[PDB]
Amino acid sequence: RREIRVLHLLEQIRAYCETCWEWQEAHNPMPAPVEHQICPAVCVLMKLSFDEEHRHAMNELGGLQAIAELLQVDCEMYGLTNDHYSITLRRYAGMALTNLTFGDVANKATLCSMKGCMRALVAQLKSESEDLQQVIASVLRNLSWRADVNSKKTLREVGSVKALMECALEVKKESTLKSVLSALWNLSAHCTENKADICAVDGALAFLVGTLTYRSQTNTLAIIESGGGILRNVSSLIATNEDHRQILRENNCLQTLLQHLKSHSLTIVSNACGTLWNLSARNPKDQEALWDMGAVSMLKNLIHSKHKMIAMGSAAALRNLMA
Amino acid sequence: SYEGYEGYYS
Repeated sequence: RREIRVLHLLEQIRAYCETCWEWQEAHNPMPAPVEHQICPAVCVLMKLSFDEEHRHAMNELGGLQAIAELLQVDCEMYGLTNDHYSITLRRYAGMALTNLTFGDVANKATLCSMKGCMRALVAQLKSESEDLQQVIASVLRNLSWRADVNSKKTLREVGSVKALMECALEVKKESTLKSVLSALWNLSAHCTENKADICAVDGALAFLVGTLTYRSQTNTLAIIESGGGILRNVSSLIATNEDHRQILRENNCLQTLLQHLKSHSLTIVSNACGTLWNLSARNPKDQEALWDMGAVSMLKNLIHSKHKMIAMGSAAALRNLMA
Repeated sequence: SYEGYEGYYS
């Protein structure tokens, strides 16, 4: 039976966590995960989380909570270890949390309500393991997509935004950057504080502008779309900040945004329209540059787009130039 | 002015 199999595995990691918490109570030695064949149990649980029916059995047996607790406790016990076994364990746990959070309202809220785990998740963004960083950003991505108000507050309070922005300036692999930026894309929409935090990170704006012309030799637009989506979101705050505007000017942001108007990707066009909406508002200097770069002609043919953001964004930008 | 996406992948 699926259910007995899932129960077995869940009981295994609960009993291990119980051991770990008992050790923690002590201000009698430290338990070891290898000793309890914990990584294999998580591994199977991870594999099974790709299957809908097994996911369902997990949800009936509080699987999410159990896997989250394990991740939390291993993070608290060993910190930012480079040990292969504990990193593996954390990866598999995170992959399973990702699978169980996707599209699941109740699971997302449950995970965010687990404060200690949320703190552990965020701390893992400073792990030297890019694979682990990728997985954690995947969890944060799901938790931040269409979240309820309390979850949005929690995600902000545990320092997700600054940790993700710093992580983005640092990561070496395109695959890691992709999920880091995806999560930032979601989070940057949530509140104005998140936007300020992104803009506050030294070099963040230059970096974001750089993603607009990212040389994706993996033949995708993922980085352009994500980086530019973050930029669109924080652009509303950039608009009110002369120094930040200047950083954009120094990296030819406006010029590039105009070329994104010609992109075949509706996501890209949509992002650029939103960004131009904000940057073309109440700034003679940038309005003037936009006029001189031929923005009007590029924007007028987008006002009838079927995509609401492109239509409104381009129309609003056009009106900002015409006023 | 909106979010990106969610997913299953690893």
